Amino acid sequence: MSHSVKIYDTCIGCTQCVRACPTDVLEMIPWGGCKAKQIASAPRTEDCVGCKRCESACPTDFLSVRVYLWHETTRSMGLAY
Amino acid sequence: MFLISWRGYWQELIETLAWAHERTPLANLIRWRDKPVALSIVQARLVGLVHFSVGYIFTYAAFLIASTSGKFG
Amino acid sequence: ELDPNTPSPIFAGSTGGLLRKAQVEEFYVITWESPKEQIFEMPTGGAAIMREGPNLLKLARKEQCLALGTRLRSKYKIKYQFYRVFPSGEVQYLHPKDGVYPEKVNPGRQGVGLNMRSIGKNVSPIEVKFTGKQPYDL
Amino acid sequence: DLEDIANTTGQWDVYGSDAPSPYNSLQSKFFETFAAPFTKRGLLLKFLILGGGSLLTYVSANAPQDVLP
Amino acid sequence: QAALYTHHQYIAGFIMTGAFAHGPIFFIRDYNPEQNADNVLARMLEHKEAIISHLSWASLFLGFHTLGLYVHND
Amino acid sequence: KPTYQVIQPLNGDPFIGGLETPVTSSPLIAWYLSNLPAYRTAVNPLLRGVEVGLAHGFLLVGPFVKAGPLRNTEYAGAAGSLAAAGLVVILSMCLTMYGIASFKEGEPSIAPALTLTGRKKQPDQLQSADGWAKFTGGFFFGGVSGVTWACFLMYVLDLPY
Amino acid sequence: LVDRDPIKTSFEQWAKPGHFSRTIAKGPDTTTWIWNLHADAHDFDSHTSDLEEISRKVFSAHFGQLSIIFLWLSGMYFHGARFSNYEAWLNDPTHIGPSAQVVWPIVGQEILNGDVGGGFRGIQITSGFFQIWRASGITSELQLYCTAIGALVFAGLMLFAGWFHYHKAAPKLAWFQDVESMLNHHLAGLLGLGSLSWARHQVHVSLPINQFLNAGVDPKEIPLPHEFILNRDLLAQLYPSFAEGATPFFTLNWSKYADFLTFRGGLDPLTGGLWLTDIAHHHLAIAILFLIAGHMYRIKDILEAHKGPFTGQGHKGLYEILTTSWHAQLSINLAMLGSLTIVVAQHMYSMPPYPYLATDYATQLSLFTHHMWIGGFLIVGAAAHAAIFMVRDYDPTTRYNDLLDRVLRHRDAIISHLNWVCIFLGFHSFGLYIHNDTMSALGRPQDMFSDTAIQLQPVFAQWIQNTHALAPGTTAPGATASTSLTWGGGDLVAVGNKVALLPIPLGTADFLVHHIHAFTIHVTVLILLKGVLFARSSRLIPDKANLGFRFPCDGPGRGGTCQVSAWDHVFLGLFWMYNSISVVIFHFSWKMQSDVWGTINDQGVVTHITAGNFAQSSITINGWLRDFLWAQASQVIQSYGSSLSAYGLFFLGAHFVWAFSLMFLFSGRGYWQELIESIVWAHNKLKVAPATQPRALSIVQGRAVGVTHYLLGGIATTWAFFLARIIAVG
Amino acid sequence: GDFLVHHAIALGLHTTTLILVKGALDARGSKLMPDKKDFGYSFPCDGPGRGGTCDISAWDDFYLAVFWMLNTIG
Ligand code: CLA
Ligand code: CLA
Ligand code: CLA
Ligand SMILES: CC(=CC=C/C(C)=C/C=C/C=C(C)/C=C/C=C(C)/C=C/C1=C(C)CCCC1(C)C)/C=C/C1=C(C)CCCC1(C)C
Ligand SMILES: CC(=CC=C/C(C)=C/C=C/C=C(C)\C=C\C=C(C)\C=C\C1=C(C)CCCC1(C)C)/C=C/C1=C(C)CCCC1(C)C
Ligand code: SF4
Ligand code: SF4
Ligand code: SF4
Repeated sequence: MSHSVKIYDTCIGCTQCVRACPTDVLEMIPWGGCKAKQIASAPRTEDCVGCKRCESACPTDFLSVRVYLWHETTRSMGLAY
Repeated sequence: MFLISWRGYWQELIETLAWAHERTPLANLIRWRDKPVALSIVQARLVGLVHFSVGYIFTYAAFLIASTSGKFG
Repeated sequence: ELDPNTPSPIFAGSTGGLLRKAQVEEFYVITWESPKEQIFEMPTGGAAIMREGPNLLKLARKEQCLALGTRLRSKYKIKYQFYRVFPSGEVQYLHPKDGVYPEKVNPGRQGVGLNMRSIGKNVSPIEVKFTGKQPYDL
Repeated sequence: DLEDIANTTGQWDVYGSDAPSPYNSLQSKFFETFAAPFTKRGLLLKFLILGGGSLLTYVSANAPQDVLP
Repeated sequence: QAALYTHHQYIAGFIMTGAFAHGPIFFIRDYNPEQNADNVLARMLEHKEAIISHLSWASLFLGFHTLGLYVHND
Repeated sequence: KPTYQVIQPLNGDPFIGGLETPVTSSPLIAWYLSNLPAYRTAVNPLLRGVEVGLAHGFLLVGPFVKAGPLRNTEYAGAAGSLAAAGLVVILSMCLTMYGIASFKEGEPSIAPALTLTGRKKQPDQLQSADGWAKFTGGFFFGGVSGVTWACFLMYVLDLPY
Repeated sequence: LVDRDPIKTSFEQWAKPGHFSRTIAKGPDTTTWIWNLHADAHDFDSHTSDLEEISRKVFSAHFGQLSIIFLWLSGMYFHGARFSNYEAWLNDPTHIGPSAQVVWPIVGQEILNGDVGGGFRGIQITSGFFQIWRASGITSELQLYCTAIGALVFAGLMLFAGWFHYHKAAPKLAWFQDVESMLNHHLAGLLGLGSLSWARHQVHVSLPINQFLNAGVDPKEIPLPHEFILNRDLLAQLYPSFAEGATPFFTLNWSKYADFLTFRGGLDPLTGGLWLTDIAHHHLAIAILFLIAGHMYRIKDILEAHKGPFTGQGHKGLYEILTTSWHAQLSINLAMLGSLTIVVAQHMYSMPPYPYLATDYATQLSLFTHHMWIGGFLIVGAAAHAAIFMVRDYDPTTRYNDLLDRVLRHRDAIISHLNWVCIFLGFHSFGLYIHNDTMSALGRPQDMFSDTAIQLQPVFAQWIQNTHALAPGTTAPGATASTSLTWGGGDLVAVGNKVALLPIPLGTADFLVHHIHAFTIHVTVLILLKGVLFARSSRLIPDKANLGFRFPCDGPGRGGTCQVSAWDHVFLGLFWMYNSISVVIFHFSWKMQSDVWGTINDQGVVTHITAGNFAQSSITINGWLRDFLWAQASQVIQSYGSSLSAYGLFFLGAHFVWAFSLMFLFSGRGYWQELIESIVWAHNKLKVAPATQPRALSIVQGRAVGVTHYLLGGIATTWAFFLARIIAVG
Repeated sequence: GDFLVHHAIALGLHTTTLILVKGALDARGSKLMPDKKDFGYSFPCDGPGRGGTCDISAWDDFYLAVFWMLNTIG
């Protein structure tokens, strides 16, 4: 929000867990203690489109994201062209 | 359509169908001011409906009348 | 173009990539290394070859030009590299910045993950009515 | 080498983007302002959409003795 | 008399829905679990899984039992 | 000389589409189209206006004088103008309020010639509103008018058929 | 898997949860995998990453079709035998109205069983045995009762060839992965040696045993069970024992003959099923070719050859992988097999090949729409399976820069055109009709599009029809009539019960249906074409070959990102074709009865099932339920309490089942979840649910249970609508 | 004749409302979508995976509702 879908979980470990999703997610930002110690929910999200490929894999244990962003550029949908 | 169509298929051939103009003479430069797209993923659940409905409600409309009027009853 | 002909990523024709909206706005382009002359797969449907130069193909939009990876790393190579071209220069230094390979640690940059309160009992709906004085612009 | 014909006239070649017709018939400024009022276009169109379109429809619908629907 | 019972049957049905549809918006934009609880609008939420079931049990019954009687009859 | 030009996808780089085949860029065609607003903007849009207005003008006659709503007319105001001196008018401001997607507000006058043009970045726009006027103004006097040496021309006709 | 692989157990795998991708069906319980298992049961991305077997399965689990087609047919020959009516009907055709099936009078049943001919209670037929069966250079009920077990013979055996594959330790690669000969064989001697062999048992025996049937008798007052050997003495009536000729060639004299054949064209007065005196010659004249033809050849060579400038460099090399595909060499086939079935559906009705058809109306249109839905249900397929290619089949990308890599090169292109094609059609191809309504309901005919208002004038004629029935005066030899009696020029006299075929006139109301077909055939194909083409990659998703050719929809983003894929292009392309065929049918019978079918009496004053109501009145698309749907169908909704009744009595269900599809077609998915739990809750209180985690339908399963229903609904609806307006007047 | 339609107008507002009751009785969320909120109503769609998730906004049940209000009221 403008890209606000929560995939968070609690492990935020990313080995045999989740990577998939065009650019958007440059994480591994180890918070001071969370097991395989890499955490949070995103990096700078003003770049790419609206997947839920975002979970599909590696837990969000609650929801999982999808489209919810509304304010929606174009670069933010393939088609501005 | 709206109802068994689902934005994906529509948008994509509009991706090919907006390679026309841009690539065809006597219809170049000629700019849209709104970027050709396919209907939102809630919007068309509505529109098929708000469409399903008039048809439907405009059919009994004309059905009953068109036969309670003649009759015989 | 030709009088300047500086190419790298072989192709021939195609009604696929780049068209009007990559001048009038933004540009997007990927670059890479490679060993010896190899035939690839391509975004936009087609398919060609490699060898070198910069190995610098230009690409319509950046979801398009990382898929060299989603297969173009099932075909050897550390190094592949896409930036952002404008119609004039910079800010948005795309695969530039710091480190690379989304899954390491130098800094933390953005992200956060929480909103105000965390995933916990937001059976609590939408709170205040949106009013210019209580920290809900984030 | 006979069929090496030194490209029987090179051409130059590439004609051009250069220059394969002069231009547009001299008929022009034989309309100079002739028909202006879209050549006085300096604020108009609102005028021609009451006017023109009240006389493609005023008399255009009315008629003195039907020849009906 | 017969294109006038119905523009009042359409609508009327057409309402009801919208009725039922702004009382599933209260629960999201407005509503306030900490401010309503033990409280009988809650409990209505809380003891909800039954509510749709002892509803769905009506339909499924009201389903095949109307439809035995009408094919059988055909 | 070659297999077909120095063999090329586009002017040059093959990462733009166009797939320059014939029907695209054969000197056979690309010259049948550039006294007009194909590659280069001759004089201003001013004059092109009426060869455009007019040519497209005396069309739309037998379309709506031989396929007219109750057709083959015995009314001296048809086999020509009749109404259709409506289309040109319903569309001679179908245009003007598209030249409101052009503003860019100037007055240079460069329909006279200087140094072998290019108009350079001539692509994209680079035709302001005070251009698109003198064209869609050429349009009206090309549409309405181009409708009458249709009409005015008696009609000797064949076919057919 | 893992289990015992080895070498170390005959002991078969009955017991231990799962199999089919690898954090498989997991220990942990669920339901989805029970539609999994049946769906995709046949598939190949699992079983093994290695060709080999698969062709070793498909050549077996193939087999069990033939065997089946073979258990089937038996119960049809048996059926078309001792549940008789065939004996009865044949001495007595023009008269009967055939049966094979009959109930048993349990519960309500019997109404379904209603006097059909040679004196018995039963349910009719629109499946023209009793008419292949004319054949029987023999006749006899117990006889078909041999042809019948002759059937079960081929089966058990042509079904133990399927034991005698996969399960037996199998052939391999070379065997098919040398293709070199295959069609060499197939077309030469079977294609040939059948048509050939069929010749020999198509004048020998059949011709004579209906040469003197087309008159009277009661069988066995004709055609013994052996009689037709060496005895070349009854072959005496139907030409020479060659008299003085020896193995054709020329030093032959005809002062008065020219062997059987003596080419016909037209229609027996007394049995207008087209002449048989021909039917030998044409099958003979086939086989030869096949006989000569199946004698190529060995492959590339011929395709590794003709290229050009813009043409197909890759033409040359058009697939090593056409010995390494299937999914490819199936999809090609379906387009042909399929497209080569509904070409039947014409040459049939405008050229009957069996004795008593046309007169038999309903027993060859059933046909012309059954055959019609395969020459379509097999074509969308013929696309699906190409999509299945286009996505996956090969190992890597070894296939390169060719005819395809070409076509794709353009792709936002071949489908860029085709599109506008359709909206040009549609506007010229349907709103065309809508004019009429809007202006005939406005009402000013002066200006409709009538076969008479918009300029066309009491003739259609001058085109090519009129240079077909009239061509027996070219290089043409001749033979009274034409080729297909339905052509412009000459002749009338066809049949002495009811009618058969005659000219079939055109212009408009033939002009424009013929065009709706265009636009219908076209936009069908758009969606399959662009569907299979954009199979794997795109500028809505390029990371888009990453699972399979199905996948639900990529994800809420990009705007829509739902339908895409190509399971689904082969989901909305069925959706059309159901029309494509469903309106072509609608066409034929409304013609074929509005004109043609109808009837002679004195001065043969013709009396169609309908005095051409078509005329001015299909042109209105209401006329299409004024004159059709509301006109005919009055036999469906009158049909209660009768004998056929099972149609009207279907026509409500299946005219229900369709109106159940929409629920499967039109709805979400975490919906029936969100619902399936409320349920699951009430379940747990009594202690009655959890085990086998009950789950809603697999996004695309859901679409699977659309579509399939929408068709078996929307279709048998007319299958009923029909048989109910040809049985009984017509 | 009336002891059926009269049970089939009864199978309408019941079914129509198991869906509206339901539609409503969690625009809030549930197991498949737990935290279904801050926007509740028309968020139509969600990503594939979890079980496969769709017309599971309280709007799209409203959306879905309006077919039976168009089948009772008929
Ligand atoms: C009698 C009144 C009543 C009132 C006072 C409101 C008031 C409101 N409704 Mg609402 N609603 C009602 C009845 C009412 N509703 C009923 C009966 C239904 C269904 C039975 C709904 C279903 C509904 C939905 C889904 C939503 C609202 C929403 C809203 C809010 C925004 C309105 C909006 O989105 O319109 C803007 C609409 C337009 C400007 C026009 C587009 C509407 C389309 C669908 C046309 C509909 C059919 C049309 C007549 C056919 C075309 C005509 C043809 C002859 C050409 C507002 C609070 C929104 C909301 O805020 O919820 C979160 C939204 O979600 N309503
Ligand atoms: C005519 C229609 C068709 C049928 C048969 C149904 C039936 C049903 N719908 Mg439904 N629906 C439809 C079209 C249909 N819908 C359409 C077009 C839409 C909108 C696009 C919807 C939107 C909708 C919603 C929102 C809901 C339903 C629900 C239901 C169920 C409600 C319970 C009930 O009525 O009794 C039960 C069912 C029947 C009387 C139908 C017959 C089912 C049995 C008798 C099958 C026959 C068995 C047969 C002998 C074996 C054949 C199978 C095979 C072995 C050959 C019911 C299964 C609701 C529900 O889930 O209830 C819990 C609710 O979710 N529908
Ligand atoms: C030569 C042809 C033929 C063959 C051998 C195949 C073979 C195959 N197809 Mg295929 N296909 C064909 C023609 C053929 N197809 C045609 C004509 C079409 C167009 C419709 C398709 C459309 C198609 C699709 C979309 C898919 C396949 C897939 C497949 C593969 C999956 C097989 C499977 O599990 O069975 C599937 C059959 C069932 C699970 C049985 C269910 C049948 C139901 C729907 C009943 C039909 C209605 C009927 C009236 C019901 C019986 C009566 C009842 C009322 C009592 C397999 C390799 C699938 C794949 O993923 O590739 C690997 C993919 O799903 N095919
Ligand atoms: C073994 C044999 C044979 C044969 C023959 C044959 C081998 C024949 C066959 C034929 C085939 C056919 C004739 C086919 C048929 C088919 C059909 C009939 C089908 C039909 C159909 C269709 C149309 C499609 C689908 C469906 C159906 C199936 C119905 C023989 C051999 C031999 C030898 C060595 C020795 C000496 C003698 C001889 C003789 C020389
Ligand atoms: C209600 C019902 C039924 C209904 C039904 C209906 C209401 C409908 C149905 C339908 C079905 C179907 C329909 C199937 C089928 C089929 C067929 C056999 C087909 C065939 C065909 C072909 C071949 C192809 C196409 C065409 C046609 C379709 C013809 C039932 C109910 C019930 C109950 C009470 C409880 C218990 C169970 C039961 C007893 C069950
Ligand atoms: S839950 Fe997802 S991405 Fe989140 S922390 Fe784990 S894998 Fe990282
Ligand atoms: S889930 Fe969202 S952020 Fe993540 S990749 Fe997809 S679109 Fe990007
Ligand atoms: S599945 Fe549902 S959600 Fe997913 S994409 Fe399709 S529609 Fe959207």
